[PDB]
Amino acid sequence: MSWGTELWDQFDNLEKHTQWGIDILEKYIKFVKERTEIELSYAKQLRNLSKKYQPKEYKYTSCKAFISNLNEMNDYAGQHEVISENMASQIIVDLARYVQELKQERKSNFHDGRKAQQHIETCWKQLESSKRRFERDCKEADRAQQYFEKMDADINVTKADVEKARQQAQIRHQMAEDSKADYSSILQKFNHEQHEYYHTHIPNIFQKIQEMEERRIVRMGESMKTYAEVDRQVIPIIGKCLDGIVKAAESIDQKNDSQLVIEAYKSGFEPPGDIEFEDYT
Amino acid sequence: MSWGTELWDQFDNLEKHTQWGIDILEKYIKFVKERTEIELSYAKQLRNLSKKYQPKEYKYTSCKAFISNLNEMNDYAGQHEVISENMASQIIVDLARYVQELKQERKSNFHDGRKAQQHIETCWKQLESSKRRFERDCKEADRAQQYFEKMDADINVTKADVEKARQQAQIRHQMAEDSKADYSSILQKFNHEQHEYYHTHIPNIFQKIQEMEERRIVRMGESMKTYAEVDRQVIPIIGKCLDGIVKAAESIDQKNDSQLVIEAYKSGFEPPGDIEFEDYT
Repeated sequence: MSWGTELWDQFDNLEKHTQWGIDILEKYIKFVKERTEIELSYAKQLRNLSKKYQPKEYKYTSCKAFISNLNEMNDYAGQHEVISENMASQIIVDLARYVQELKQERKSNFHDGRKAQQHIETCWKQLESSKRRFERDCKEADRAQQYFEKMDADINVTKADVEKARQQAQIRHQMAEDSKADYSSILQKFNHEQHEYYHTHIPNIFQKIQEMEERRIVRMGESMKTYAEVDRQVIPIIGKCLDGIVKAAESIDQKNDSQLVIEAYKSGFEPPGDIEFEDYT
Repeated sequence: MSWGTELWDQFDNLEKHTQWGIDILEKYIKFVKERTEIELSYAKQLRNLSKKYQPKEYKYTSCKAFISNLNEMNDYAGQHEVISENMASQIIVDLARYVQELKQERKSNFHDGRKAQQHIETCWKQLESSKRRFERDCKEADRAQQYFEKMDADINVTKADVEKARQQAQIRHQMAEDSKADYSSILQKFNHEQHEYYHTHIPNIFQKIQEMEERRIVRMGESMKTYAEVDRQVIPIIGKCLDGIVKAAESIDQKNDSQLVIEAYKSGFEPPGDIEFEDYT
């Protein structure tokens, strides 16, 4: 089972199918394109968020933990964004490049197809024209023969008149014969050229088209798996961010914070004791 | 080291510090609030993307894999969104609720503080007024005494005049004595009330404030770790989505796809053979 054999007469449909093929890959490329844009956007948003709440006090573990949340988020955003501007974006580039050569490769392959038809159709025109010639030359010969037969049967015509008629019949006859050989020769060429068409040129060309399409299919799949491996790299960095966060929260210390508050305001003064009795007597 | 002892005279600063405390928690709540909004947004975007490229042909593995990419993305988006509208959103609710009681608990605790000062300051006014009385009554007695001493030394004054002066001196004297006892009694109450203030009321109240603040600190931390555990749940679902995708890509089959194309267009027709020779002779 090959398109060059089983689909020998499916030029127009294969042309349509292959275009369709390019269309969905084109559409697939848009999909990942928009997805990447959404990720890049998401990242800018997290980064901007972390900046928005950063300080425009710091001694307290409560705040330090907050600054770590922010910093950790900032790094995650940046880490995430880098993966997108570098790897995600590269896959798209290669895919766009690929689609460009596919289109050419496609235009090319069908051209060879279009050309091999143009050629075979030209040998036919030749063969048809050669056959019409043989045809008419034969109608000419038959006609001339009948005339001679007529003259030859006519008792009231001369041998001179008969002769001219015999000469005319035989010349027409020879021409028919020359025309038969030309047609016979051309029918032979056509039959060879036709066989070459169906059992060589169409097969060769349609196989290139088939191989072409199967690669197109495989490429799309490979790009899908590749892109997923890229997407699968956020897990290691997401994990790292969240771990960083947990640790920040776990370093909070309400007790030391209260100790800082004492060192921040302790005045060194002692509460007043009992008041003295002033005896004015 | 306790604020009720080391910071006995740090009312205004503790009031400021504790407000600050509520302010950063308020700010922390906004942070997670905005973050959640960004996640919910991200999810809607992925979901909308998957819908945008879904079919408005299906037999080919190339397309099936595409539909799986889309479906897998749709599910991830939904799975992700649910975690956000349910868990992420709940943490915020509890935190908002918490901040509301904190504010009350704070207003309350300082009221007890404000009230214990108002009271001690009232016992002082009393003690001061009682002391001024004793003071003036003594200036009265001294004055009366001197007059009597004068009269008593005056050779040209009568015993009647002297007597009235002795009576006046002794009555003033007794009053001074009554005033001394009232002042003495009140100075005692004040000294007790004052001691109660510095070594009971301020301590009790400031400890509640301290305990209050340390809980505020711990709560913020717990909410941070909790929120991270929620964020850490995307990894299991991200992993599942990407795995689903990889499998889709791996199920592509360019060979069967070419077989389908043959079953789609095979016409059952066979290429033409050699053309017959038409001998018109």
